[PDB]
Amino acid sequence: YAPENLPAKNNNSEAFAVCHIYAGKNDTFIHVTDLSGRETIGRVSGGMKVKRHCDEPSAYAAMQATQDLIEIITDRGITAVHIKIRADGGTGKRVYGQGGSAAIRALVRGGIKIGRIEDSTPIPTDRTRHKGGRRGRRL
Amino acid sequence: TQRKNPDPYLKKEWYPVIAPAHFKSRHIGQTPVTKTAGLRVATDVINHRVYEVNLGDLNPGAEDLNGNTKFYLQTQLVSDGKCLTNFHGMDITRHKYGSLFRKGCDCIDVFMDIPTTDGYLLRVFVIAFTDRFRFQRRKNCHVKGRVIRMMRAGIYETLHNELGKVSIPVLVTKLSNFEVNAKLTEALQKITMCRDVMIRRVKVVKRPRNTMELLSTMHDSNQV
Amino acid sequence: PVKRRNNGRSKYNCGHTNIVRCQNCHRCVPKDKVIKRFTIRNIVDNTIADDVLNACVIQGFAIPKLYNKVQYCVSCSIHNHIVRVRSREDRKIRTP
RNA sequence: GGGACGGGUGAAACAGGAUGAUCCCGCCGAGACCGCCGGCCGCGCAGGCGCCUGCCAAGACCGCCUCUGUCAAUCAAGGGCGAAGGCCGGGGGCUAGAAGGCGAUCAGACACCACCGUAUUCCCGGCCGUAAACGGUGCCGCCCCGCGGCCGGCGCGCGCGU
Ligand SMILES: CC[C@H]1CN2CCc3cc(OC)c(OC)cc3[C@@H]2C[C@@H]1C[C@H]1NCCc2cc(OC)c(OC)cc21
Ligand SMILES: [Mg+2]
Ligand SMILES: [Mg+2]
Ligand SMILES: [Mg+2]
Ligand SMILES: [Mg+2]
Ligand SMILES: [Mg+2]
Ligand SMILES: [Zn+2]
Repeated sequence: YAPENLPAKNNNSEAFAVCHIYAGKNDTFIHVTDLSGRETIGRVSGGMKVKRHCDEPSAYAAMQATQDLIEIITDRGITAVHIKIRADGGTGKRVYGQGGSAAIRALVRGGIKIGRIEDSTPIPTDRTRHKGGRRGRRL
Repeated sequence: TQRKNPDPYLKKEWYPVIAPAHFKSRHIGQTPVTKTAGLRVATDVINHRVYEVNLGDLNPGAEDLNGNTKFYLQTQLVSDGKCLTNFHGMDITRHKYGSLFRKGCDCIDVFMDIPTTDGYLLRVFVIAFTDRFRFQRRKNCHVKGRVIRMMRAGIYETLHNELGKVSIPVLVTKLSNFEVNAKLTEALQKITMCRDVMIRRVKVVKRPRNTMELLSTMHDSNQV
Repeated sequence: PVKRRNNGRSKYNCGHTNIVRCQNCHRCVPKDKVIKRFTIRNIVDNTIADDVLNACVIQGFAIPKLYNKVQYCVSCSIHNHIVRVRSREDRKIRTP
């Protein structure tokens, strides 16, 4: 990469991006964007690193994906990131999966500085009807 | 059916992003963009972008007072290889909102439409909670209806009087400070107990098509 | 016969109450009969809170919390050990 | 923008993806809904009742040296209201979802689990008149151990606290 294809360097601060974590019950997504969300620097998923469907949201796959992503973004010239941790939401579980914490620790142990952290789960002030019926999943 | 493509980051270049003069740290950061080709022009594509910035990073210090407020800015004009922004809206964080709530208390939420002298029309949202008297025998802290209506009326009056009509820069300064919250509380505290009183967020509904004099006004230190 | 004086719910001075959905099976339950707990937890598990704080650049930053309310049905609370089947004399105890 | 999977499950397989999906952001459209506060709180004859603002009529309770003077209680016949589903005639069409279709599981599975989906669910006018319509306890009236909590109104006392 030519120097103009990387962020400029200045002593006042460092290169700051924001990472979006999707800690779902069936998959994990690790996504890096600019300060706005209109550009994308690196995107990895847990299903690229396992052969078993039931292991896609596992922590191990999340860590492997995170290491690959930090490699890419470091090559692209990013050093610090903000965090946006998110669950499925939308009249759903509203509880994080097991890959989120693994992703966070993988970022921390990859020599990446941390800024701010916040919940981004989409929650409503009103509810459309969810699936299952009034007797629920009976099994 | 898969194919490989060349790396798109070999034809990129970054721009800096700048904040208004109401704040100390005016370097938001940098944004990438693709070099102009055909009709695509970077100075046009990056024209309207929205950046969410925490108030504690715009004003270093006062972390315990500024860490739970975050407004976002929008670029209006690209010049000198750098992007200029103005106010677009304000909000608090989710954890603070969740922390505000407690069982046994009452919650009041109010919104009013507030126009400006510059042609912006804004909708604001105000939240309040009741508290416990110092020597209250009972555990619950609910109140009667007349008190509730007095509190709503006082909120409307205070909001009208302090924000009835004001320019964007003055409003931004007031929001950066917390004087509107202070007025809301001391007016309400005169009626009853007030656990918390603040502004949840500010939305912009309509603005004029051209804001050039306003942008030139917001982005210089001395005029304000 | 009758097992509980409350008939398994907290319904006083009313005829009907609004319904809720169990968060596990999505069963419809009356609001007065559903089991409710409030939890407060850290976004980052406490094992790596120190690591995150060390990596944090800001000064004096505090770890945000999660504030959620969990609502479960009778069958799911028992299966997940949220409540326990008690003795005839211990059914009257109301303290936690 | 970016480039290879994604969805879903106990585990899987049907539907989606180089015509660029999943993911990030911004705008647009339509129709439902009213969250955390929310409760041995409350209102209503019962059925039932929760966004902002405004309008209309109503109701029980307390306080009173205001008025009338038995005007009352309960009830065949008769009249009115009455969850959800359902029906007729008009509107609307987003979620879910009887019927139907399809993938799994099983000896079989036309069921439970997964996915798609019509009537219905929403509004107006009108029928039907049923529910574990339950406090499984009819309405009016008198006496009655002790302790405690909450809601509304009124009065007493003081060192003035809801
Ligand atoms: C309703 C679908 C049934 C289909 N199968 C048969 C094979 C099987 C094997 C399992 O071993 C790993 C298994 O573990 C969860 C589940 C199944 C399902 C069982 C399903 C029957 C269903 N009702 C009876 C008991 C039961 C217990 C269950 O354990 C939680 C279960 O998982 C969702 C489903 C069922
Ligand atoms: Mg079961
Ligand atoms: Mg029995
Ligand atoms: Mg009932
Ligand atoms: Mg109906
Ligand atoms: Mg009966
Ligand atoms: Zn549940």
